[PDB]
Amino acid sequence: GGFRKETVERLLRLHFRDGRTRVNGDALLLMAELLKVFVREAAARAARQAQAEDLEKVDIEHVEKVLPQLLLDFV
Amino acid sequence: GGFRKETVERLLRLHFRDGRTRVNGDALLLMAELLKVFVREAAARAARQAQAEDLEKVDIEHVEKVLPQLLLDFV
Amino acid sequence: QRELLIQRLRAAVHYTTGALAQDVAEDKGVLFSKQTVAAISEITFRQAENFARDLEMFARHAKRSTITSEDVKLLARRSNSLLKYITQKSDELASS
Amino acid sequence: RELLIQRLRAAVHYTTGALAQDVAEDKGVLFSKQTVAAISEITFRQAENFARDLEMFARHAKRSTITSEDVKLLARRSNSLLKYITQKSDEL
Repeated sequence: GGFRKETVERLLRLHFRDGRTRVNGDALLLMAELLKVFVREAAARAARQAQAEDLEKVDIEHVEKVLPQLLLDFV
Repeated sequence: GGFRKETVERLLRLHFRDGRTRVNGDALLLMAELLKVFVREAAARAARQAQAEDLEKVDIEHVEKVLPQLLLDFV
Repeated sequence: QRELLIQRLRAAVHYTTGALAQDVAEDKGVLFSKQTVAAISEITFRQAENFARDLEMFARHAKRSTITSEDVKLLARRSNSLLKYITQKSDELASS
Repeated sequence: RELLIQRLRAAVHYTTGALAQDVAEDKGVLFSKQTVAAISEITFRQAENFARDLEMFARHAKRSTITSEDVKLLARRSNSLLKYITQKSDEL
């Protein structure tokens, strides 16, 4: 499973500041992998925080709690 | 008040992968001002948190509470 | 028509994010609510924006308008284990 | 070089403490000795992140000398910051 090349291309293109900017094909495949790693890390950290609170259901509070260090780790 | 240019140059060089990497004078002055702002922001955030708890004494737990957002606002 | 294209992109990100997150839910023995999945999709959408803006500025720093694998390696510069996987995921491509 | 690290840490520490007293006066607080030590250690450690990024950014531009361009990139997400440090730097 993972993000389609076209989804990543459209995502990046939507967010560029400069109309000149483009992404070559190899970088697109690498960014699809990096985005999948990001999602998996977000979900795994949120799940571990719920388990730390002895909970079966992961709530949006749990995502909010892990988000700061998640973002710092992907700088 | 602030960090001496010598301190900032040696501090950056200590942390380079290659100690022969050079840094010009303009960059050193910008980095001295950046580190001064970083210290003052860390101190102000920790103080501003201790005041939220109705305390005039700022303790290390207050630094710990504000650190993730401090780093997020600088990276 | 711009907003139709954006909504479709958001939907694509969401269902793929949700598919990936449920693999993790199973390995950990938890359930993600639909709002937790929606929150992770939205964070992922906004993190793609952070990634895109960095890649753009990294490429421009090297006087390029085209983003390459070298700019992606720079995104991963701080995690050797992540940089290591991306680096030799990258070198498979350049060999073909 | 036997004492370089110790000397840098001490110089960073006492300057950090001095700078924090301006904030203490402005907010009417007292920073504990351990709080100041914590802030100066965070600063020492964060300086490493800054330094390694600057070095890599210069190499990415095919330079072995870090310039203000590399600092601008370092501050790419803090335009208010970059603009203040540039203004304070020109106060020179």
